[PDB]
Amino acid sequence: GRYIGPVCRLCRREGVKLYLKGERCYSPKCAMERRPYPPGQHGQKRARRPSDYAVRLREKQKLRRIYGISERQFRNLFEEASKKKGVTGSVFLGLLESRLDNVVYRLGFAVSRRQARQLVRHGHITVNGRRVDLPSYRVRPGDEIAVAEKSRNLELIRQNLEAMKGRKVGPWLSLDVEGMKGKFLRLPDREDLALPVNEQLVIEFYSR
Amino acid sequence: MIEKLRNIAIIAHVDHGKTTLVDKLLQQSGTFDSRAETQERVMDSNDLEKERGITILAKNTAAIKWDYRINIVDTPGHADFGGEVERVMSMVDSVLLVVDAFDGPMPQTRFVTKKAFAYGLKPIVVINKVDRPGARPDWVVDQVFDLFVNLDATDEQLDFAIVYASALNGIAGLDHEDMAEDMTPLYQAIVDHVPAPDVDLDGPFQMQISQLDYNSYVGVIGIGRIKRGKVKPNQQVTIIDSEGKTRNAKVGKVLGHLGLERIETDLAEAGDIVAITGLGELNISDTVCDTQNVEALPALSVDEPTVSMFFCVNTSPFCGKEGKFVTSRQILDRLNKELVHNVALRVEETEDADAFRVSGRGELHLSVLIENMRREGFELAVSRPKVIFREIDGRKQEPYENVTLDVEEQHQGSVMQALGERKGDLKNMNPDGKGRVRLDYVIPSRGLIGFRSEFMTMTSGTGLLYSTFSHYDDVRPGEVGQRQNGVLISNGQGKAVAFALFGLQDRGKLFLGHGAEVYEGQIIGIHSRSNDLTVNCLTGKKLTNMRASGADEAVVLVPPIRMTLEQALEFIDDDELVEVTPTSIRIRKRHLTENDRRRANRAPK
Amino acid sequence: MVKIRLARFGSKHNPHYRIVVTDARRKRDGKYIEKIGYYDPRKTTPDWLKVDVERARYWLSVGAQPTDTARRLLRQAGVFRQE
Amino acid sequence: RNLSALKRHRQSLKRRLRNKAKKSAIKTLSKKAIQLAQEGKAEEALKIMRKAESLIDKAAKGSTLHKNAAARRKSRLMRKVRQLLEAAGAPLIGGGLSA
Amino acid sequence: TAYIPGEGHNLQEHSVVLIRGGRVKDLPGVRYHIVRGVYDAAGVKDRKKSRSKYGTKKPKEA
RNA sequence: UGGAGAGUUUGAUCCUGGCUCAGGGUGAACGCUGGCGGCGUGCCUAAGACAUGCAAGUCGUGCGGGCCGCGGGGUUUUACUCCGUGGUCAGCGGCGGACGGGUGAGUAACGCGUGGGUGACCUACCCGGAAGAGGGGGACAACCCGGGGAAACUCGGGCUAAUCCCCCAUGUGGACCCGCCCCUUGGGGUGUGUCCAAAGGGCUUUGCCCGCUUCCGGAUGGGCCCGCGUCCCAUCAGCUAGUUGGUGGGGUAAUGGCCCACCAAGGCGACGACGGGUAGCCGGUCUGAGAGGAUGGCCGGCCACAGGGGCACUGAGACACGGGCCCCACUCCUACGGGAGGCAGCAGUUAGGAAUCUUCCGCAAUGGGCGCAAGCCUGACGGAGCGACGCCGCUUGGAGGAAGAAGCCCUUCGGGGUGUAAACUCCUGAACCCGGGACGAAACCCCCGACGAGGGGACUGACGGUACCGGGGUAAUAGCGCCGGCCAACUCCGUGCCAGCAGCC
Ligand SMILES: Nc1nc2c(ncn2[C@@H]2O[C@H](COP(=O)(O)OP(=O)(O)CP(=O)(O)O)[C@@H](O)[C@H]2O)c(=O)[nH]1
Repeated sequence: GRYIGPVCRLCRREGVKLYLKGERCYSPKCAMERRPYPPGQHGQKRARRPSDYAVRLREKQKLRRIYGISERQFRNLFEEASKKKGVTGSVFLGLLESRLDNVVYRLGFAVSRRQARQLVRHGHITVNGRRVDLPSYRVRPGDEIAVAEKSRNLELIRQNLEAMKGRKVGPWLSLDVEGMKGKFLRLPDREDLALPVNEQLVIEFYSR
Repeated sequence: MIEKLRNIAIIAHVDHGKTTLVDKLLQQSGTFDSRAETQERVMDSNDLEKERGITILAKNTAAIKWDYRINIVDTPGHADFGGEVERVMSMVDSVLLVVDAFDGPMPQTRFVTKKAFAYGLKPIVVINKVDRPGARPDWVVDQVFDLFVNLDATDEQLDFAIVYASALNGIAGLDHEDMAEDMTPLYQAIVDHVPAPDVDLDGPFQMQISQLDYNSYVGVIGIGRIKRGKVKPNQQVTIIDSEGKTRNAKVGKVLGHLGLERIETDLAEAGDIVAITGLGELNISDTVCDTQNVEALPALSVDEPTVSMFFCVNTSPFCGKEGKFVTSRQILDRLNKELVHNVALRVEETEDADAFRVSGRGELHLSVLIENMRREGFELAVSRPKVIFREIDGRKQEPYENVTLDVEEQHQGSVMQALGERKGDLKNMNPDGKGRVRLDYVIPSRGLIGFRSEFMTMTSGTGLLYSTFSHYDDVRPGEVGQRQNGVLISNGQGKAVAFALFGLQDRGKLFLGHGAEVYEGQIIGIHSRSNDLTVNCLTGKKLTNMRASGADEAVVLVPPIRMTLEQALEFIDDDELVEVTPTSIRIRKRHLTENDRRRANRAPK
Repeated sequence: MVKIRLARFGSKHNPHYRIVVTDARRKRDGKYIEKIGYYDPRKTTPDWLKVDVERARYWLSVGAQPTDTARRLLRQAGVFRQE
Repeated sequence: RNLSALKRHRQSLKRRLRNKAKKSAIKTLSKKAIQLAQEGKAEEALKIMRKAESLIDKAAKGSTLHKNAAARRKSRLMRKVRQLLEAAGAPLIGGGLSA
Repeated sequence: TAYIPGEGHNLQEHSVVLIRGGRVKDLPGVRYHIVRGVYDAAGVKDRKKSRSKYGTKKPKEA
């Protein structure tokens, strides 16, 4: 499956807060906090050299990782950006995002990429028209979705749609905490995506 | 429909009219001519005609008519493999003991009826050969009446049944003095005397595929008696011991010699569904039937006979060789393949990767498997799995278990000799007022081998006794044979030379001939004494001339002395693996090279 | 015979058909004397059929015989309204 | 192990019988003809040329002569009637062969 | 000739098994080799890590 | 809109070159794991051999018949014909068996791709036009009789139908010779002569419909031909008698040495000829930044064989998979004389090997063959099963829960580690349960109206009661390779040139 296991263990692994578990691996405890260093039996072992490889692979890697979606598929879309004119670096970055699942989280609805994907498969999705559960299903030229029917009612629905009702999203994500509904605009673009990384690093890494 | 099935078996033995019973009755069963034997049954049944039973169906009337079935063993032996017929008590509702009016019954038959004596199934006496002259029929009836008077039946008594039969199809019967003909009363002496095995007029399918086989197309054959439900998958099924199972295909009953998938099964009869589950695999132990609801079904029931012939690989020098299967791999494939059909066979794993403890039933039983191995193309030695001297400081701590074999005080002095001569300590000879008398001789696995053979030659079949162990000993201090008249071994590979085998020829007997070119370790006759030697010759030397002539001399030489197997195997004692082949049978010592033998002996101390 | 019949295009459980012409010899899918309109009975597209009326006719001209279901499809099309 | 179709065969029997028979026919008579022309019996040679022409086509009818079968047949025929009958002898009943 | 890998073994003349082939420098002519479990030849008993090659299913850690 | 380099031959240096390695791809196998599904997907070796069960028939609007049922007598009954008819079974008479299904042995070739060619052609089941359809005869099966054989089959006699065969009219034509004019290698009109046309059937019937003959024609499908392009070895040099061509000549739908007689003898070759080795060509496909490598099954197209070898008739069309004659090997049967078999078709067997499924349901959809239609035939197809054999999607879980367990790992024993990892709370909610349930299909047919246009009616899906939707509903599988450098990933112990690992170093 889409990986599983002690992941704030990864919090430690890569560093750049893999708080990513969603909340506390996000506040006072998870490499992002606590022994911030690379975990392991030798995590506190003064590192060594970074093969230009260590480099590219590293970036490519945590990158893919923090999104909970197949390495294969990943590379796939990549290609797409590659075989679909336009700095594939960008195009892809975008594609990365535009994924349903990706979005499931992206819009506060979800608090972690994982719970996000989860819900996605589990229903409570409001595709433009009733719904879809493919924590994959891209997000066509910015569409609408949200706490589907019989969903606007689950305790966690609450936790979320509820504690939520506040903050704003990005320049490509339309947050309507109202009738719990999110709507996409257009290709997110470099800038509007915090999440530090680069691109080149990773694509070259691929080059063959 | 199940209240008309009548499946019975026609016990037998060393003689005299196997089937005979099953066959001939055709009248009845068949078109016209010819053959009418075989009969029936089976494949390579020339020299003899045992093993490979099944089944005796045919919708033959008589008329009478029907009963029905007419669908039971039907099984001789001369068993080989000791029991086998066991799969008969798991269906048959009566036995057809076919004795001879010339001498009566044979010890060989003193089992087929015994193993089921504690029944259960009123045997059906059948005196044959009465068509001849010398063969009192009234006297035989009296003798066959004491077979129970001392063992009970109890309702036998009857034991009536009580037939004589006749060559020209009498058969009597009934009994005396010409039946008809004889193809109109025998039927009555069965039906009217045969009941309808308690079958479940309804419920699920309870067919216990006792036996089982396979065909180069007709897949695997079920083979067994239906206990409940029947019968047209699929409609999966269920197996015993394990799940059993997915589903099923068809089912070829026993209409006489097929093959033909029973249009509709139910019970009583001895149907054998197929197709489901592809005959994968087969174990006359489970109890196929409906989908659970619910296990289980009996019985096992019994197969553990005795005997043991260690197996190995002809890792000798002569190459290479028999056909294409001499290594271990090829052999193994055969071993397991036998642990399927065989019911009286017990394959065991020893120490030597090239050794096996083939535990069969009778001394001859193991032969059937060996004889069939050659014709298939696979040379192997016999037995020959020895024991281990432990444990361990030490001197052979094996076990010791003896058992009398009545007796009939006509062997009390013929059996006490061997045992007493082989250390066979008679821990106790439980006697009785009847006439026989048990004799438990704590014998070890070292003094038990081959014993089964000679034993059957002492009491003449009428003598059974097994063992096991009482406590690991140390072998004592004496050798348990070790056989008399040392075995003549060779001194190298080459060929038999008249001038070589001529010299030392009066020093006993010879095996091979000429130019017979054997090798080292291979035996070529027995010594006039107990000592062993390793002569040689080819050479036969020497040629030639001139000069000159003309006289004289022209030594000849006698030939085997050859055989049997069967007549050479039991000849061993220490380590003379009877290397057999799909067209030949040799016998060499565990150590070919002479000087090599001394390495292991090496005696004290 | 020279006929206008269809072929199946799609996959597993999906069969649109090629409204085409060929000689009743080349497998329902064999090459085809020529392509002419397409149609799908499961529906989906609002555009579940395009049976070129003209070609229908022209071809039709000399002997063009059509599957029966063919003929009905084309007439429907409106290549068969004798007005 | 049974299949009606054999019919075919049997027919071949019938048909083939016939057709040959005829083919023979035209062959042989055409020949005979060729001969008359040869000897010089112009007149009769022609008559033949006739019965000929006739049967050739009769063949035409079915599957014995075909396409241009009968064609060459005739062409050959008449050209010959003439050539043969060209030892100075007059196209007597020059019917079958026009002016 | 080919290499008999796998720590422990057996197989006498009359022993099948097989070669997945594999040169094995340090002993010329070993242009191929066997593969534990092939028909006859069993597997590296009492083994633990890396086992597909030197074939041996995983142990129920019991 | 797209090309990354590392190892490796010294005491260290620079170079040529050899070899090693990375990644990419496959109708793979094997090791080890195996939860759902979807779709592509499935002998690439014995192209050996195969039990068995389906794989092509369909028409009484074609024809006589036999057997069967109904109704109806007939005749008193005797009898058993004859009718009407539902039919059944062949026989006969037509139209399909030449695609549809298989595989690639053979094949170095216009066989193939490609582009042209045909004054040397031919296509029945359809549309186009014009003309025709009027007398006479007759067969062999069916049946009965007769006979040989085990069978196979079967030889001799006797009568009968037809859209079968044959003769005679009528030619709009057509064919041929020959004749001419126009052309232009055997294309077009026509003139004198000769030869050839042709079946009915059924009904609301005097005509409505299936159909029939002659010819010009269309769409169509194919045939022969021709350019260029289509693999290695020259330690394969010299190759050639129908062989180079010519006269005429026979065959064929027509060419042509395709087969013949004569006659002249040239004809071929390094712009590689003769030979040998390899081989189904391609459209296309993996590959590579790239020209270029390789490959070319499952689609699709053209090509060849059908156990191997040969042939020919039936014919619009074959030398013909499930057709026929003859030899080789094979295999089976017998009364030994004598007969039957070819699954490189669907499923399926055994042998081979590393190896490759199912002896399924369904003709409801498409599709194809006979049918005036009703419909009949249809392991083409439509699915269906089974295989990690590939490709796509999906899951065994989310979330909060300690300076932080137990425990095992390291430990300079201070501590460090695996680890929020697990335990816990809420949670969601796969598998699995109840209810409903699909397009997929609308045509051929009813009724209207010229049976036509158009129109309204009628009927029918094995995938499935699954798919799907709804409500239900527990939290539910992980592993496999690597860890000296190339390369990313570190420590304890054993171990101590035994054991061993290696692509290289
Ligand atoms: N005259 C005569 N001969 C007989 C009769 N029964 C058997 N035989 C002969 O004796 C021989 C033995 O009979 P058979 O039944 O074949 O032996 P079996 O019992 O089947 C084999 P086994 O004795 O091992 O059980 C046969 O070859 C047969 O010819 C009989 O009733 N009359």
